[PDB]
Amino acid sequence: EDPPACGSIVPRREWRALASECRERLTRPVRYVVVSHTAGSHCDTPASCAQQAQNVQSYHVRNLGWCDVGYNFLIGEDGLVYEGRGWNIKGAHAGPTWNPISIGISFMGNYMNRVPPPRALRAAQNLLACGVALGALRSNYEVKGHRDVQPTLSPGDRLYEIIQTWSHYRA
Amino acid sequence: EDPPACGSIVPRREWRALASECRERLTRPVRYVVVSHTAGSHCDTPASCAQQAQNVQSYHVRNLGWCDVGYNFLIGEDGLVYEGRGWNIKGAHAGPTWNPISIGISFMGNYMNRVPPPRALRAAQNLLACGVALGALRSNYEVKGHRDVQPTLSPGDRLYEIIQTWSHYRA
Amino acid sequence: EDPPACGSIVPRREWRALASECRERLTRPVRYVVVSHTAGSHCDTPASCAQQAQNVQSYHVRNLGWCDVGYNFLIGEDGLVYEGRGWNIKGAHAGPTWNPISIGISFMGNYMNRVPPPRALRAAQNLLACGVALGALRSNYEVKGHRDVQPTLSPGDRLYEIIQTWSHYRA
Amino acid sequence: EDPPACGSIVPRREWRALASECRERLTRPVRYVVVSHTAGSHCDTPASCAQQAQNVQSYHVRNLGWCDVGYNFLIGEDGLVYEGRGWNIKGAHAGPTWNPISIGISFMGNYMNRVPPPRALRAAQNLLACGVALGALRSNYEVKGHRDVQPTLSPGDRLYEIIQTWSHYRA
Ligand SMILES: CCCCCCCCCCCCCCCCCC(=O)O
Repeated sequence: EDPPACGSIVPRREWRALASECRERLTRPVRYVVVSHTAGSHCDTPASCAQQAQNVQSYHVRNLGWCDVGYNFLIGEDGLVYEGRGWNIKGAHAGPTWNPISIGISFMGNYMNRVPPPRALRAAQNLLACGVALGALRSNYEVKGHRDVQPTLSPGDRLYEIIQTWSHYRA
Repeated sequence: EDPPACGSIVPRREWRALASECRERLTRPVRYVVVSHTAGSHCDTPASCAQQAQNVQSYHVRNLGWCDVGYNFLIGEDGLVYEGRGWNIKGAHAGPTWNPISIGISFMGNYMNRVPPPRALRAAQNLLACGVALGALRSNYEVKGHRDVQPTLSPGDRLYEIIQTWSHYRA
Repeated sequence: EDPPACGSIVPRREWRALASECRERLTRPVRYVVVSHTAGSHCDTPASCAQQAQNVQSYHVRNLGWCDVGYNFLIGEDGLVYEGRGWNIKGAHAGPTWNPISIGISFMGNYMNRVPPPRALRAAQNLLACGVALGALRSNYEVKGHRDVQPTLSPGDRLYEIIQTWSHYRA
Repeated sequence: EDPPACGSIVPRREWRALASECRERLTRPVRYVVVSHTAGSHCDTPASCAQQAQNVQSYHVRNLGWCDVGYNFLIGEDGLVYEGRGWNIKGAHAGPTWNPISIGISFMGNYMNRVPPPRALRAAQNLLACGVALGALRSNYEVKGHRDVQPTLSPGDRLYEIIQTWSHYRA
């Protein structure tokens, strides 16, 4: 409840995910959200994004031998969320301490030198309130930048700068 | 016991490192070597590299609350090697899979667009040879890029292209 | 040209096993390994363990109606691995979710209040390393207690405790 | 991912070996393997074959004044490999020509009028492949029977005929 919805996420089958092999569960309501980037190419259409989400997965599963793409959800510059490991499965995105207690969402692109467009930002915002509404995320969830829990440049200077201002951001 | 056997590393205390509190050990002889870059700025004097080593440790220890700098050794463009957690102590540089069974060496800089100078490449090779000589690494140890084991651009394209040519490189 | 190498196993006919009727194949390479005990009488002679294997197979096939012994491999305290369904055929040891995606090995005996002697531990670990060598296991494979994937005391408190220390264990 | 040793060798300490005193290093990769019998009592349980290694070692050490058991490894009718001098400590099993250029393995019992069990033979073949894998034995290695290289009836007639069928055997 409320039955109304969450909605507007591209399902795995629809971007043609390879089947996941992951079996580890997050405990809902999940306290933490970690915001990463692909550091990769971005994509501004559902056709390229679905392909991009695909490439990201191919890296993690094929090259790295992982169970599935590492993130719970991915965000496109086309303004749409891509189902990754989803609300219920532990991602592989922020280390053995943050993985079991957070949702990892990754913007598809390199935001060291670019700001992700407004619609990508809206998509992430709506995805998170989506999560609250479902009970997947605590009403007072905390948003962390990837670099805050792991040594890395992601989510990129520009993007890290933007999230730092979000309501649910925590030092 | 007679002096003839490798060495010349800038010791922790010399670069002024904070006391490590990491207790977790590796098992010699170690099979795997993971090459990373700091992804931040670079330095080309013992002056600046000692300082920079300090910065990287500060971030991992002060910001991330880690027991020590995540790397086992750092490589400066001054051509010197900076003692991180060293041969014996499990670091935090490539995930719960690679960390207990590798030695993480990080070049201080960003090699997406730039190559480390010869003296930096020699410092790192020579270090490895020294690790073999000591029985800290296997005689047939394997080198991998960060990006071969974790999803990241590290250790930067240019540097990645070089480690790939190494005698001990195995993707 | 044979398949190399790897490890030593007591064949089906050597422990006088009934012919298997199982046909459903596992998809190589397998990501998971599940460790159980049989909660059966234990054994410490080659002869006494071949006998126990027959008893366990006998229970599975005659009373449970399975196509063969449920386990892929069994372990005796005699230090020997007994071949069950083997690397290629799906076992019945861990519920319909895990059976299609795992290798189940089972230590013959009850491990609530006993330890398996070091030789059984060695065989089990070598069996696994050799599953990897063959490409029947993945290199980044993961071992799980039976109790981690089903509500059961299996593989016994003592032995569960033991297998938590393994390189490859993921809860 | 993962330690430690192939061929599931019973370590010297587990059979209660008196401490070794040998020091002559063997020059791996070793070209020859030499197969013998002990001409001693045989044994069929890991307990009786511990005792028997012990009995052989004691003869060599206490009686013959040797630094350690003559054999690099011993093979039991229990089906296990008993560590003697190992891969790098040059053995005393085949005399001044063969000791420095072969690895010597001995089956525990007399094999003039009987054969060792299939598991005993499996364990040796395993052991050998575990040797090549370690770069202890060279890939293209030759196997000789004790008699091919020394005036003795060892390894026993029945055991001799079997090893002549080994892919790697050379008269
Ligand atoms: C292929 C997976 C490697 C796992 C090695 C564990 C089992 C021991 C070896 C059996 C197959 C690979 C041989 C190399 C093992 C060397 C380990 C060591 O020296 O400590």
